[PDB]
Amino acid sequence: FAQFGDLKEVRLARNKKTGNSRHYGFLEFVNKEDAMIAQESMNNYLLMGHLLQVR
Amino acid sequence: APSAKATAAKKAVVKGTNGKKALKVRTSATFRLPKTLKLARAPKYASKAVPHYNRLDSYKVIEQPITSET
Repeated sequence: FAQFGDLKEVRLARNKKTGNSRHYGFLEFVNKEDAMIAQESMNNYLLMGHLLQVR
Repeated sequence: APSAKATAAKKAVVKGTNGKKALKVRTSATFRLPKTLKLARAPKYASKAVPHYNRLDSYKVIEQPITSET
């Protein structure tokens, strides 16, 4: 997401015990528009066989 | 903001970076037929399969001597 912008901040959701991902996170890039276009681009994006939902 | 970086990235993910054209110089007002491959015949059969012989051999050319006085 440095492709989309120099980020304000990222955070990820792990478990606290034997810390591994609980499969979500948050970000601000700088801007409202940056967040909008990232969400619009990748709302229903597929990958290896999860798909992310972004809001 | 413009978010020019990020809309370039948008265009990238949505089109997949195959996004420019090789522009060809074209200077002639008229475009002409390209010069292409032109074989020669390989018949499976001959046209008549036997050459005709020498039509005009010498013994046939010369019919006669003249035997007149002049």
